[PDB]
Amino acid sequence: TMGSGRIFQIPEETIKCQPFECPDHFYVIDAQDFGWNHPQAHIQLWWDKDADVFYLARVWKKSENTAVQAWGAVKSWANKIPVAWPHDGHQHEKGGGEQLKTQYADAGFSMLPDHATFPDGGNSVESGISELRDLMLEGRFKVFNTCEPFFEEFRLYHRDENGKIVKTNDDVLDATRYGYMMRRFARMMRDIRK
Ligand SMILES: [Mg+2]
Ligand SMILES: [Mg+2]
Repeated sequence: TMGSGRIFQIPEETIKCQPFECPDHFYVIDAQDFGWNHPQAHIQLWWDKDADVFYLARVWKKSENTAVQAWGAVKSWANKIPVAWPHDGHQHEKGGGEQLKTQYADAGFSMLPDHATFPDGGNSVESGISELRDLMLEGRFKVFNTCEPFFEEFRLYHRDENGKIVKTNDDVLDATRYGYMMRRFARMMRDIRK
């Protein structure tokens, strides 16, 4: 049921924090996981580069919404923030990552030019999960207590009987991971418009 075990064996309360207003010197980045039948997710991550601490500050998750509807639901916080997004092509062909990113850009999101990668061009999920777990354990990854869809997924994220990530209920998790991977594109809060 939880396979060979949960991926993040960390008490939720250790990574949960009270919401606060973003300081001018924090960096801000958004991320998107695409989805129609599956939920899509749009998240916002704050990065204190001085303390090197990450805050998952905003989360929106919803099935069967268009890009126009997503923008209407999150534009209050998503406006002008660069957006990381997945998909180097293949999902039984047709318009995957790049065509969907266009629909989202047209809807008003500041979509980043390229799909989410680490600095070296890689996109390993395993690598992202390891780095995120380290941050959690070191007290350097926090989630606002108002971002409940993160915790819902966090609780269920597990590996199958052979040790592979079971890729379900992981839209907010994926988005969070994309924002983290692309953190070099995060913009300083005071330079946004402030
Ligand atoms: Mg789909
Ligand atoms: Mg998904």
